[PDB]
This record gives sequence, structure tokens and C-alpha cells, in this order.
Amino acid sequence: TNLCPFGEVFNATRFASVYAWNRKRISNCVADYSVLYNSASFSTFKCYGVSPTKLNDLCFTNVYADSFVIRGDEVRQIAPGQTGKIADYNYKLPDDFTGCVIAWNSNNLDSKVGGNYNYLYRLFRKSNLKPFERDISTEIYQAGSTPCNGVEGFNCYFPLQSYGFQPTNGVGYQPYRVVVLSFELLHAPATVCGPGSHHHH
Repeated sequence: TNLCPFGEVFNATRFASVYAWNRKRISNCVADYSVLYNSASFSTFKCYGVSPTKLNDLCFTNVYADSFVIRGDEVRQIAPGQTGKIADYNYKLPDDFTGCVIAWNSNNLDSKVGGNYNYLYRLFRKSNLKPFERDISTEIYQAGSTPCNGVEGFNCYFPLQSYGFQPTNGVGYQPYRVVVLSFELLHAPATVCGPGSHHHH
């Protein structure tokens, strides 16, 4: 009898850095997706594994909302089967992703004259993330063939780098906020249905 809390996700004040991407569990509620896809601001809304017009009717075991900030020319990496700093080291969808990706420009809240440097991404890593892996370590990365005692040593780096968001950036370097709604399907009760489901209609 209660809509799922899409407001806590999409309208939240602050958003996580892509390396520390947040997760929200959405369960035991009615998911009105039409609140989201009939809106106007979303410059990305792309789904996977779901029927073209009947999203507001589907029932899932559980849904997860994952959210974070990246830059515009990386929005194409929030998708299955990509590579790059964001897909490889920061946020990795599985090849068989079931879910939707929703992104919009947030240049008017996440850049500042003089530069906003509080959003980070993982710049280095020895190996790629597994799907939905979250890495928040800051162990000194060894870039060359000489071992690192922390930063003592050549080619020893802190592994995180700040995004530089200035409101005058070109589009590919403006801040975008992202929400990734995973659709989980287990052999279990369906606790997240749309308004048009047989459970509600």
C-alpha cells in the first residue's frame, strides 16, 4: 500500500563517490517506475532484460539501488561488458545484468567555481572488480617493478584521484549522478511489484 522510497535515492542531498558507491535495499513495497521514466531530466535511462513497455507491471524478489558520481564521458561505462577506469576499478555490472541505469547531469550541484574535489574514483588497481565489487582500500599502489614500502620507493602511488568538477567544464567532464537499480530474481516471494502486477491489479 506504500510506494518504494525512490525519493531517498534519486533526490538525496549528497551522493557517494564512484569508488564508495552506495547501496540501498528496496523491499516489500510497490515500485512505481513511471515516477522515474516519465520524468524529464534523465539523460540516461536504459534497461536490460525487461519487456519494452511493461516495466511498471513486473515483480522481483528484491531490488538494489546503487548510486554514485562519475563524469559525463564515463556514463557509457555504467553498462554490462565495458572496460575503463570506472567499469574496471570502481563499479562493474555483470554481463547478465537485469536492471536499469539512470543518469543525469548534475553540473548545477556538484561543481563549484574554484573546483569541487571531494568526489573520488579509483585510478589504480592490480586487477578488475568482480560484478558489484566495492573496493575502499587505500593501500599504496605499486606501479613499476620496484616493491613499495608504502610511498617509500619510485612509482608508489596513493590509488584514488579526485574528480575536478568546475561548472565551466566541457560536457564529458561535468558531474553526472547515477542510480543503478538491480533486479534480483530468486525462487522466493516477490517483494517488489509494480502497480500493474497481478499482485496489485
